Amino acid sequence: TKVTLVKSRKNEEYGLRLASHIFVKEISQDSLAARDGNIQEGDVVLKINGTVTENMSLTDAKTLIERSKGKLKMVVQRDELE
Amino acid sequence: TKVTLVKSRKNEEYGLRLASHIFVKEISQDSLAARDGNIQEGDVVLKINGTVTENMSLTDAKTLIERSKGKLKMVVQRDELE
Repeated sequence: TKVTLVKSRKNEEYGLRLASHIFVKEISQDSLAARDGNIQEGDVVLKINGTVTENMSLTDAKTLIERSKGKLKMVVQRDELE
Repeated sequence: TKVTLVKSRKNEEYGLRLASHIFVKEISQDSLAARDGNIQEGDVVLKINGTVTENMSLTDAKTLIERSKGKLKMVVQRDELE
C-alpha cells in the first residue's frame, strides 16, 4: 500500500500521529539468547527490565541492555490474531 | 511471552541484534491524511518520500515530516492482517 498526501492544496499540516516500535533484527550464535531459547529473529519487544520500549530511539534500547548488571528482562509479543 | 536472560560468563554476552520500526499512533480529524484516506491507525510505515525509516529514532521521523514541504509519499506494509 502506498500513502500519498498533499501539503499544499489545503492550508494545514498532515496531522498524523507518528510512533515507533522495537524488535530483534537477529540473534548472535553461542549467546545467552540462543541458550535461553526465548529471543527469535524478528521478535517484537515491548518492555525491557520492567520498562516500556515504545516510541523510544533505537539508541535508548541499547542502553537498557548496558544497564543490565546480569539478568536482562525483555517482554515480546506473540499473539497477533489468526 | 516474557524473556529473561542471565549474563554471568565473561566470554558470554546476550548477543541480540536490536532494531526498531515505525507506525502511526493515530490520525488527526480534518487533516490531509483523513482527507486523502491513505493513512490508518496502526499503519506500519517503511519508507517516507523515498527514504526508509527502519531502525531509526522516533525523533528522526519527526524531522522527515518537517523536511517534507509539500507532497508526502510513504510506503506502508500490510497484508489484511489486524
